[PDB]
Amino acid sequence: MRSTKVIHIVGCHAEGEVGDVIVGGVAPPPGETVWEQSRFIANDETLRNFVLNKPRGGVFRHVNLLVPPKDPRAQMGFIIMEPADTPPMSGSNSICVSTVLLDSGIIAMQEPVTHMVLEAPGGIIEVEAECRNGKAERISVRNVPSFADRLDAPLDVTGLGTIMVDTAYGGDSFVIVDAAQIGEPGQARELAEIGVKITKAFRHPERDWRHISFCQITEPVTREGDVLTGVNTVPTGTGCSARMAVLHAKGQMKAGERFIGKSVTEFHCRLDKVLELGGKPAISPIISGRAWVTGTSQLMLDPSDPFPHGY
Amino acid sequence: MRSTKVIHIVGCHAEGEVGDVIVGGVAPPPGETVWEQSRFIANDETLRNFVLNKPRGGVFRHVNLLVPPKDPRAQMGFIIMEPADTPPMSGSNSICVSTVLLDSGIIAMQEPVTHMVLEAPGGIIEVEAECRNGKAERISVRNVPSFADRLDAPLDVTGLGTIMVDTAYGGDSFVIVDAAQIGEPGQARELAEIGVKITKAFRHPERDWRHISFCQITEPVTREGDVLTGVNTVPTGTGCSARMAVLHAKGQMKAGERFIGKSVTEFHCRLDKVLELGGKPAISPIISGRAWVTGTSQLMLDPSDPFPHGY
Repeated sequence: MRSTKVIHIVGCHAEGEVGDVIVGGVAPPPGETVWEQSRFIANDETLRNFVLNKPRGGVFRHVNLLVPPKDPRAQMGFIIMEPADTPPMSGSNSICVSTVLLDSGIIAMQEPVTHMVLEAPGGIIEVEAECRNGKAERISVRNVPSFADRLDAPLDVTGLGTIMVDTAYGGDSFVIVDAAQIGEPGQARELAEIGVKITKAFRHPERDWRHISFCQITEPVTREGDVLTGVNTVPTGTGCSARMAVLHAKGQMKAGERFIGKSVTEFHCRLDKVLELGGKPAISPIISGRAWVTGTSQLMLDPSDPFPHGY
Repeated sequence: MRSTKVIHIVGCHAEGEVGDVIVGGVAPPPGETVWEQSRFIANDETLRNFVLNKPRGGVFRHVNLLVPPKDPRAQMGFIIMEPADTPPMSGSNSICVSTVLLDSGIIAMQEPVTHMVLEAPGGIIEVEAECRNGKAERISVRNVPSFADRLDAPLDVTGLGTIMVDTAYGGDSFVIVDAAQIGEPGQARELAEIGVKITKAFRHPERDWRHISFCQITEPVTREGDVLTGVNTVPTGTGCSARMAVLHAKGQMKAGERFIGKSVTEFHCRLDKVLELGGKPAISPIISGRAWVTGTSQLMLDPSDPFPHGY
């Protein structure tokens, strides 16, 4: 057998969502900052198609790439590569990357707790690992500053009638819409989404992010004390960080309140504090979850293989 | 099974000398420069013992670690880890690292030739790969500036009698001595070295290096035109650049002349140019050799294993 390249990946999933990590074989992308590097990865597409697409990885698969830190205070940097795009920050993946680091030995595992400082495309992230018996049990990450752009704003949907929605950002751009004003959601999702880029034009005060990536159809959230449980659906991960930003923009969640995202295993998260971002209110999310490694692999490519990018 | 860490290595030998390369699992050592990083690797010892020592790697094994470049003009940096020490530059290994990069796909392979700029502990190195049919056939590296410290200097050897020797540096510190003034060698080797560290006390005008690493016993060299063929024993690659430096400090070799080192697969060399360094003359070695990849591996370490550093 012959290959034109070899990447070594350590498989890892967090509460179900796959978040494979590339530990070697791939040179750090060009760019002076991590942000730009992720961009390159998104434009080039060569790397994401090789690992994401088949016959190497079925649909709905994630794979994160470790890159040399570009920020003084950061032990390691990485880029999230979702089957759809390369977001500036992902919850489910910032969890896998945190886990692989510890379970693979790249970072020194301190018990019963170990503190890391990773650097995603969107910005630096604090991480608190709960390691026990040589294994990161639970990972708690301080996501980047999240916020809600528009709130209760009309939306001319060519679908049917007019409904009000809210746009937020908790690692990625979302457009939250109560399934009430909706009455297959996949179809109506693609619709409500595109419409938002048109009528509402999103903007991030610290990154060249200029669009609404997805739409999540939510349902009324219940309260059990300080723990709000919501059965929202586009997956989860950065989904909640965004919703909490809105939930906090409507007085439905105060600082110090823990939000529990639906069980895609229930993704935990808490509103650590409130911060002012780009002349606007923002929350400091605390996503937390459990990730297990699934193995290791070395992907290759035969030069005569008709699917160099994969079908 | 359980492990406390995982390093992914791609096996590679150059003309026989093993030069395995670590592509992932290992975080870049602490230090503002590559030089200092290699040092750390040498002091810490934790990494070199894990990979070099058994039961993971028999004696006489080399393993190079790829590290994020610290020099603007360098696609990749690495540290050489020899079973004895961590030299500032190694020929046989600068060849394997060059090869792995291309054959593993870390670097874009251009045919029929591809130019890289690697960064070893001692300094930047130009590399010219002869790639054909998706495989680096031959690797030509422009070693760091080599030179000869002392020439024909007395040496009080407690062994027997007094002999004259010469000290040089071509990636590492050596003390060349004609087997004529010797009349086994391995035993009287480390013996003549200590003497050099005493009577001749080495110094490199750019690196912390200040001692004689090894000793090579040589005999007269033959000539067949412009190609000098000679026998040497001490580590033949980095030994050449040291030799030529002396052969050049004695008139026994001129710029543009090729030097073929004994086949310990004869390691080729050429004295590209003559430059100045630290106030004294020096040569610009051009090592050449062929390398292949032996495969890939992921080393591990059970916590209950009584040999964490290997015996």
